[PDB]
Amino acid sequence: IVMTQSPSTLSASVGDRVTITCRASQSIGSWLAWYQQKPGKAPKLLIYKASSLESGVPSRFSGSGSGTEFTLTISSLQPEDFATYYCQQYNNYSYTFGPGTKLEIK
Amino acid sequence: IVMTQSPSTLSASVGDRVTITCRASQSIGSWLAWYQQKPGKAPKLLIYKASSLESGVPSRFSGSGSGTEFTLTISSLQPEDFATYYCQQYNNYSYTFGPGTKLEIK
Amino acid sequence: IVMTQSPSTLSASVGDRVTITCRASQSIGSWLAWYQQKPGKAPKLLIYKASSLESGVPSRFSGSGSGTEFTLTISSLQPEDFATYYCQQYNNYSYTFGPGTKLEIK
Amino acid sequence: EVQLVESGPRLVKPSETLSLTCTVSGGSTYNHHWSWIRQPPGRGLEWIGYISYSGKSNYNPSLKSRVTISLEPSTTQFSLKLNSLTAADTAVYYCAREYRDDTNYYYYSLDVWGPGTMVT
Amino acid sequence: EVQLVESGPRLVKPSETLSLTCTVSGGSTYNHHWSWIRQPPGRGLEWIGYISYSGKSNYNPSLKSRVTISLEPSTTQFSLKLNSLTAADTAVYYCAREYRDDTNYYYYSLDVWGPGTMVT
Amino acid sequence: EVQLVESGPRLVKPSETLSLTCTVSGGSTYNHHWSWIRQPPGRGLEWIGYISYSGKSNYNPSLKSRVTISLEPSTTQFSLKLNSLTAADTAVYYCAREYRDDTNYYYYSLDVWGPGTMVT
Amino acid sequence: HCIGITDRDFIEGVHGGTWVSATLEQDKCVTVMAPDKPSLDISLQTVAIDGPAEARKVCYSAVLTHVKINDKCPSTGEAHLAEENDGDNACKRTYSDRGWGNGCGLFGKGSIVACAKFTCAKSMSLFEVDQTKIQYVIRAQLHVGAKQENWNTDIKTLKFDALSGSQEAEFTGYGKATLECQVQTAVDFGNSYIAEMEKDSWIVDRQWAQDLTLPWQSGSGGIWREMHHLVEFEPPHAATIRVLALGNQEGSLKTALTGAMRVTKDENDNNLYKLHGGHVSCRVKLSALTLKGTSYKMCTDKMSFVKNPTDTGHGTVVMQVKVPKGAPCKIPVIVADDLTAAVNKGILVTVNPIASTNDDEVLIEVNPPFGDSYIIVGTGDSRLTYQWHKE
Amino acid sequence: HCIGITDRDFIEGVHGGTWVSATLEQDKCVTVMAPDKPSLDISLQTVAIDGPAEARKVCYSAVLTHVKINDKCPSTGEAHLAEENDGDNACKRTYSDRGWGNGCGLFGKGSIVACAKFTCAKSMSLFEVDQTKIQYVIRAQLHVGAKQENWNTDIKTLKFDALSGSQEAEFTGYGKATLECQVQTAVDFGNSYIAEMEKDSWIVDRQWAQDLTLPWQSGSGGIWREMHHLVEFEPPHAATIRVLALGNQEGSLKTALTGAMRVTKDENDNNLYKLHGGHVSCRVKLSALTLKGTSYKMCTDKMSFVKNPTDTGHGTVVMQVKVPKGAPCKIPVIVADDLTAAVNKGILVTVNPIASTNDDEVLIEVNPPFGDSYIIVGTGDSRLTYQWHKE
Amino acid sequence: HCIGITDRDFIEGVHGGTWVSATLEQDKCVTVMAPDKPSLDISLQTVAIDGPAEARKVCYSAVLTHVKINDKCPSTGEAHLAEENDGDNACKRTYSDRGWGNGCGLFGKGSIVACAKFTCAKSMSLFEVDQTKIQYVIRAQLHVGAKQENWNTDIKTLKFDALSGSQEAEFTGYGKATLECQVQTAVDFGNSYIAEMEKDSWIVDRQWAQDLTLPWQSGSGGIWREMHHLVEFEPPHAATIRVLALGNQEGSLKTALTGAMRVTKDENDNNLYKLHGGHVSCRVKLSALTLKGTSYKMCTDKMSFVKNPTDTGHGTVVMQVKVPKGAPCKIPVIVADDLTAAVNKGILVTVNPIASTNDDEVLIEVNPPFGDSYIIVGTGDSRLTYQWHKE
Repeated sequence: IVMTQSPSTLSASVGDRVTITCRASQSIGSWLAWYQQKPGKAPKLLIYKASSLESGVPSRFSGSGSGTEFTLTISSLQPEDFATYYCQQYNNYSYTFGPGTKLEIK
Repeated sequence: IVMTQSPSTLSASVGDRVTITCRASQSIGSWLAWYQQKPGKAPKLLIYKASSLESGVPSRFSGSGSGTEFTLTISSLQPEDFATYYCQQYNNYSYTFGPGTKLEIK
Repeated sequence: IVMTQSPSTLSASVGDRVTITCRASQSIGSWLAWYQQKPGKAPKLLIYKASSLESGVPSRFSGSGSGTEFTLTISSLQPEDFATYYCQQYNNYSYTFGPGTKLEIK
Repeated sequence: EVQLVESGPRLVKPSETLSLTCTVSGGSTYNHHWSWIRQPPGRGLEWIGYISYSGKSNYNPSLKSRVTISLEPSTTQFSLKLNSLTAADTAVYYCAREYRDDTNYYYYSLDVWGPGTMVT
Repeated sequence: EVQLVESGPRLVKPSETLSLTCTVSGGSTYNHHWSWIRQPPGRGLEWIGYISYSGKSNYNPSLKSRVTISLEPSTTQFSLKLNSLTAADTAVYYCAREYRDDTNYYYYSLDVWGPGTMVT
Repeated sequence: EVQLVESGPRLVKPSETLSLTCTVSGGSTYNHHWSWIRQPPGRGLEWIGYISYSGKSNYNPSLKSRVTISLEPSTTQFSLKLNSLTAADTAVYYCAREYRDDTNYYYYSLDVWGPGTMVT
Repeated sequence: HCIGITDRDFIEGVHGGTWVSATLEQDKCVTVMAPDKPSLDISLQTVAIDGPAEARKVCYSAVLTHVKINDKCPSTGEAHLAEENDGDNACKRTYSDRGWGNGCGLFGKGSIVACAKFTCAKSMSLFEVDQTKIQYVIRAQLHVGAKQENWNTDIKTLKFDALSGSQEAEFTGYGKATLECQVQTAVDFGNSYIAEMEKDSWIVDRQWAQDLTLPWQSGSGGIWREMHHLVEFEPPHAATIRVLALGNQEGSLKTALTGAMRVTKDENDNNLYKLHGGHVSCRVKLSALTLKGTSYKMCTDKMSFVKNPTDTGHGTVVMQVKVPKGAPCKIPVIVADDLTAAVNKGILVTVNPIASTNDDEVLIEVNPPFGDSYIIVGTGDSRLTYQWHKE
Repeated sequence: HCIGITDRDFIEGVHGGTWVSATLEQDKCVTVMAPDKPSLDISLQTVAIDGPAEARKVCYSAVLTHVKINDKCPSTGEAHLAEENDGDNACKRTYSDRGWGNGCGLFGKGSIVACAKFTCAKSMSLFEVDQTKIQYVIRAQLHVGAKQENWNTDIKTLKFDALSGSQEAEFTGYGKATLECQVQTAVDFGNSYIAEMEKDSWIVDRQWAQDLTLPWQSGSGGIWREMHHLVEFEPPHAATIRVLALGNQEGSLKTALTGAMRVTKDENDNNLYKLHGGHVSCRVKLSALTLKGTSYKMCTDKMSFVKNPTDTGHGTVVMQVKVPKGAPCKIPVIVADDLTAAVNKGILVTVNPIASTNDDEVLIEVNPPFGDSYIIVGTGDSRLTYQWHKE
Repeated sequence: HCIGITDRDFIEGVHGGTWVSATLEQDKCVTVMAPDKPSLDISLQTVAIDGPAEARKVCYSAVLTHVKINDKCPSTGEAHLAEENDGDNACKRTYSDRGWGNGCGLFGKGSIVACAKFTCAKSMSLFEVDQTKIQYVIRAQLHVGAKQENWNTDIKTLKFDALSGSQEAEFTGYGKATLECQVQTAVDFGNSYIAEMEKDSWIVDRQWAQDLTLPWQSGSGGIWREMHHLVEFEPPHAATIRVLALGNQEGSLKTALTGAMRVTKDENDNNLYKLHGGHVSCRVKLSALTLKGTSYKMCTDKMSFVKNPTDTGHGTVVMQVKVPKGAPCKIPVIVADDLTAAVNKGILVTVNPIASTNDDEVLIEVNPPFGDSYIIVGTGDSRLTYQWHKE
């Protein structure tokens, strides 16, 4: 299974509502995870099973979608939130990551 | 020790108050048990130590007597209650059962 | 370290307030214990760390002092309290007892 | 939840030996008096006998000569062995637990039974 | 508090073998799928593979030929071994736990990660 | 409920050895400093010494030459051995526990005592 | 219709003013009469509780999410989850049988911990009534008839609560009026909560609500307490535990709430709770003037139960009787042991059951003794008789 | 004897009616006088609580039956009894040291469970008082003297509760009467239970009862909660546990109940609870007529304590003083700091302590300040003086 | 200054007496006028709670002493301390990993027990109010002016409580006086405690105090319950346990107590609690005589807020308005939705806001509706208007 993400890069400011899209080559149901990664640090699990938040992820984060197309949404952007966001299917092995979406400041 | 029971057979209808008697060859104190048995099934303990109910035997069942003569009493007969009732001394070994009292429908 | 006590003997009656003094050759801080002993019986711990009561010592007993000079006080003497009282430093080894103060009746 | 199950040869020929095994589940066999009782078709209940973890046993005087009851605590099961079998031994055989508590002094006689097996 | 730490030779020469060891603390390794993931400098994340206590494993098809992942439960650690090393293998290597609960049916994918080690 | 009991030869001849044994019940001897104290008839208390589970010991300087105190944790008991006995050693011997808590920092000195045995 | 003041209900002073004393019930009207003056209609409009503080919430439907487990082999230490430090989580610590068959170097009891997010799907809210703030509104207006010039016939709305029992209004002719009143409630609110469950609201006993075996939340919010009532941790096996949420308990509560009286929530305010029963006792202070009292004959003619005596919930019994031919008259009502001696042994709650005009339906509330009794309306042969059992 | 109305106690209107205002105490009588009319005797007959709802039962004597134990060797699983699922059973789960010496293939902690049937032999019942249903009965009859033709002298019994404060009666001459009354209780029932223990019943503090370390049962029945207060499970050995019931706690409760006031249960109803104290304030509405008030001289002559001042339980002090020669007169009563200045600093509970005829014994209730004070009855040299300490 | 009785406030009988009806507020004065008689000043001096019983203590600062531990190797039995039998001790029983490395002949779970002496350093006291004992003092004296011979102008101090609502005084001219009064409190004490913390005391909700996660002690003293709130036992290692006392919780309580109203403790008694709000409704009974009522014009001239409308704590709002030129006059006050229609929808707590003389500052208390409203003082163009939001 091959994952893709759009956009490759996003420029926003604090307070902005942002949305990132993830796509799978085929149906992965709801078995999608969203990870946040900052430079020089390991990826952190933010969303699991498409729309469930890890504890204790800020409730401004949300996720949605099933089957083929998925979206991560930040209602009110914050200084911490600037980072690279990877998606990952885990419906079947081998598990596959997306190429990622960088989120930087304006 | 030899146990006897009276009557050998009893015919009654639902709602009837019934009483069965058990007798030991010698004094067995209060060490008497009452068992209910249905065809093709193992005996079930209804009364222990002459007058104590097993959990959770319906409170329409009662037992009384000490030493030599004992009685089992059903205040209001029920469809379930139709069965063979055995008494058993357990004051000393060998433990002894009575020949039983069959209770059938009218 | 050498311990001394004053007086060597005390005569009092029930209800009397009494005070016994203990002294160390050098500073032992607050590491002093008070023991009560009756004839033919093992010593009993009454006070530890200069001013803390063992459970459940009657609250008429008190202790005070730090460093060099210490005092045990019984506000209202009782029949039980007639006995020999030993002090003991335990700042450093070897642990040392005082020669004791006998408390007898008038 | 203490349960007992008896098993073994349902078909035995005369003059033989009879090996029945009662398996206990839901509890250990350290306590209580582990017992065997039988009932001929249409006839009453006959108490055969008991064994305990200690090794103390008792058998019905009419049967004592032929009857052996043994206890294996390792697997929590106890065995009935009857010799010199006849047609009067044609019976349903139940194993049961005689509940005894020597700490609080409660004695419910035979409180837990097996379904029983028909032996001919 | 479950934590993972990866260690081993940070400096490896080509054509060699690569022996990395992930140490698990705060929990046993009886459950879950113990995994390795890597990330080349400036590039994305690549899932390498997993092993389980059972011995069931899976490897990424682009790597399957060279990659071995083993599990030692005695000391609660699991190992990554890469052979035929090249410059395309120059990467940061993380070990992670894929959380799986087959009793209540909860699956958080890779929930616990190590800080990762740079391998050149 | 921690209790100590001392036992051994109540009658000893001079020049001998003296073997007393303190038995601890109600608690293990891993903690605390297990001690011996004595009192000559009509005279005061003399602290003899202690041993710990570690093996660290201390003896009163006036006695150090002759005194041995050993610890056997297997049976939770500790022993006093006095050599070169004289008439000045004619005393009541108590064993006691010096309570020490190095986690919460509480030290009650000698909190539990034995009844003591008269040695002549 | 409104019921006229009797002579003893008012008192006129040589100097000063005149005072009327009246007990106002809901859905009933009292009128003050004066010679060549429009009659003054006074009625209890409503008795209400406005925005009672929330004391407790009781969860009857709980949902579990984010179930996580951690485990450790014997003698390796205590197993922990971060979720142990979060109040919205239900957690249990225990030990499972570990050994070689499940990844441990030695047989024994291994630490296992399990947490799950607790969210209450459906809860019952319990409200506390501030008795010093129970409100009541009294309506007063001159009786609208043929138009009279210079007579004000505006409706006057007087708002009270328990603390503010003295309010003021003004009428023409009658002049300035000072009303000093008090509320007597029909149920003891000191022993009660107002319980809200979905659409509905009841008056419930406090102790009953407190003794509920369900998770609860404080009035100042916070975490849900005693979550275990709706959260089950099954015995552990190997390195897992089954964590289940119990079933919805809506049925239990609703079943128990049948033996409890409802309370109406307002239609256009929709924050008020309006009580059905209660008395409001008033002293009306007017300047000195002449009032006209009305005498009342006792009802003699045959009456009938428009609505038969029925239980009200709070110990009392309500009936409605029609007075076809008796004219205006007071309805004689007693509650006795038998029909012969007929000595009253019950409490008449209703203040003066009087039918203004013929063919008028009148509410009568009564508190009968415990056991068997006879509710007797009227006297003589055409008297109404209704047997009753109270327990 | 009954005590006559004073002029200010009644008021006659130019038109309308006349109103009497009176505070009725138990065991005391108030009379309304009118020229060439039989006097009207009004008295507070009783104040009662009728069938209070049961809020809680508290067990102080518990008996255990049907003790059963189950056990399992280490690593064989959890031991269970069916009795674990029965609410009338007290159960404990724990672990005992098992090994070779007691039938197990390996040393370790073996699961052991024990249940026993819990039956409460003796319990204390706690009752909640519905304050809106506290009843009171007022007796009113013309003063029986020499027989007068056409005068009705029948006793009139008026039944009230807190909700029904307006009741009606009729007398000849005086005419129709409307009584509007209110109860003031002597103790706060909002903070109290009525506690029944065997034969006896007290008024107890709610919090005291709630804080009792004893098993309890809800008002809606069910299982006994916190049975552990009276059930002890000793540490397990091998495959048994000793299960003991604790001793009867009757002594503790009875000891604690001494510092609590009793309440009398009715003799022939035997469901009523009749209160000893309390005031009933009434406005009596009659049609306009002339009443005759009585003036009262203050008692001057030497009095005596028929019964010395004694504590009543609820903060007040009761005394009985005899008036031998003073005639009819009001008893002056104050409570001061000293006998010199004699400035009153206490609260006189009793409404108008008046002795009708000579050699009459009068009850006087007073609320003294905290600390030391002097109860002073009468004035001048023959004044009664009684020291008092309150805390 | 005192405010004069209006005609309707008093009523004089043809025979009998005259009755005055008045609602007394704190810090306000009511005067009864009579032709060629000194005016009679009556004022509510105080409303107090005297020595409320202690219901509960809640510890917020706890200190641990005498920490002791005992331990046993696996299969050697249960470890015990004597301190387990002492109520002033907090104890925990558990098991630690034992083996060869710490003095045990076999690996496994070894019994370890730890006790520590619990002493509460700082606690909050909760007091229960006996509502039947809430006291109030009424001051009554003839208006001091130029000295008149044979006129007594002594101050009369009348002490009441809820139970003793009828007290007596005497004045010259006016004669004997019987005051029959009742207290209406501003907060519901049935739902409340008086909470004492160091120097200060508040009125708090009962349920809030009950739901506190802190150790507590019963009203009858005894042991501290639920000590675990302030006592932490860390996991055991080898044969020890760390026992720590939690931090002082003073900050939490004080933070929570901001949203709670204070109560003043008396200056020279220093056991009384004096309430700020409340009404005392009185019927004053005098012998028949003529009183002089006063009429009141409504304030027309421009007023001003001496103190702007501010929250009082218990749902009401207090303001103070100055009347510079209006003379003596009643202040018109309503609370509406808007400034146009201006239909009153709030409750006026204050009884007759009247300014005696010019340049006089008057307190006005009002209960606005929930949401947005306008407090309107006066009428016409110079009317005071103040917006308000309640929630």
